[PDB]
Amino acid sequence: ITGTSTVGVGRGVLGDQKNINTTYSTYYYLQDNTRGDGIFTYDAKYRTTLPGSLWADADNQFFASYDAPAVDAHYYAGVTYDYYKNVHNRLSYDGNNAAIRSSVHYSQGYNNAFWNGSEMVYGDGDGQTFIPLSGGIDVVAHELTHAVTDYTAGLIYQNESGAINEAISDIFGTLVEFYANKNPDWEIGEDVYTPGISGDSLRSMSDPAKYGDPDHYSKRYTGTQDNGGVHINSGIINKAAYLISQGGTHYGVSVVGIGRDKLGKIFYRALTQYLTPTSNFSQLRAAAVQSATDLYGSTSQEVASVKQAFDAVGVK
Ligand SMILES: CCCCC[C@H](S)C(=O)N[C@@H](Cc1ccccc1)C(=O)N[C@@H](C)C(=O)O
Ligand SMILES: [Ca+2]
Ligand SMILES: [Ca+2]
Ligand SMILES: [Ca+2]
Ligand SMILES: [Ca+2]
Ligand SMILES: [Zn+2]
Repeated sequence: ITGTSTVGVGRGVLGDQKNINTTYSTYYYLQDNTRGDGIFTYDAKYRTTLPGSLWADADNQFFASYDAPAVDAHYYAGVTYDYYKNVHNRLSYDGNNAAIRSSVHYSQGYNNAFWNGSEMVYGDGDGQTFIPLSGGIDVVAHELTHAVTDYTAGLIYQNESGAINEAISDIFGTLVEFYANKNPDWEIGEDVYTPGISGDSLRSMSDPAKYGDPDHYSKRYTGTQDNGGVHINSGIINKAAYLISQGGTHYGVSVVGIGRDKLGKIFYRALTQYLTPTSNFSQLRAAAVQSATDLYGSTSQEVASVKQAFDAVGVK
């Protein structure tokens, strides 16, 4: 919409107050003109037609319960955009400031969120398993990272390339969470998962097994469920990333951590320069090793840690 850029105020899913960039033209719209070609948030109104209506509000104040998921989706998309721009020098998901669109209130009691190849979509959850999914910054960052992957590696969403695709989204979803410094951790979905249970999460990068996911290649899922286990086998790569960054001993193999910033640098380089649509775990290892070499030299500790971490999870 064409209008005047302004700043509204609202309350997110978790009840936190935050300012949001809006656009004024009769109504105040959830349209952020300060980042690239814009961030647009839509109301799917409990239906499945996308994107729905660009979010319109009469007074630029978003404190209604219906508003919460929109506020967070809009706000976190902005934070995610800043992360990629500031940390990786990437302008939006396509690298050329493509408009970022998100739709909230998708369907009824929908326990998921996803990138559909064109935009991000967020369900409200059923109130038991999940609350509105945009309330989690690792969720929002996970979805937008899928867009980055679409325009770079193009990892096919099935089997090993699919598990890599998922892991990259969890890895960057986590790095964005640390970046915003929003009670950061190496857990996935803790802010919106199971409102009745404290201390849990959907997945864990530090200890995937905690939630039944493999933490070693020998325990990989080989069936056809979940597109060949894309949300299951991602645990193997998530664990490796966690080890590269934080260090630790896993299955008797010791890894010296090199930190989050270097983890992000290595993986971003692998994703954008070396990964292809059909890359498997073994190729991811080679890509990560090559990236760390380009950035830190063949005899660097960084290259050594990447090797140890993949050895620890059994990926040669
Ligand atoms: C319906 C199609 C779903 C395809 C997969 C989407 S990208 C996805 O992975 N969504 C995330 C949402 C998420 C992200 C981070 C934290 C919590 C929840 C996801 O992991 N969904 C799980 C529930 C799944 O699809 O198995
Ligand atoms: Ca209002
Ligand atoms: Ca957290
Ligand atoms: Ca988290
Ligand atoms: Ca919970
Ligand atoms: Zn995903």
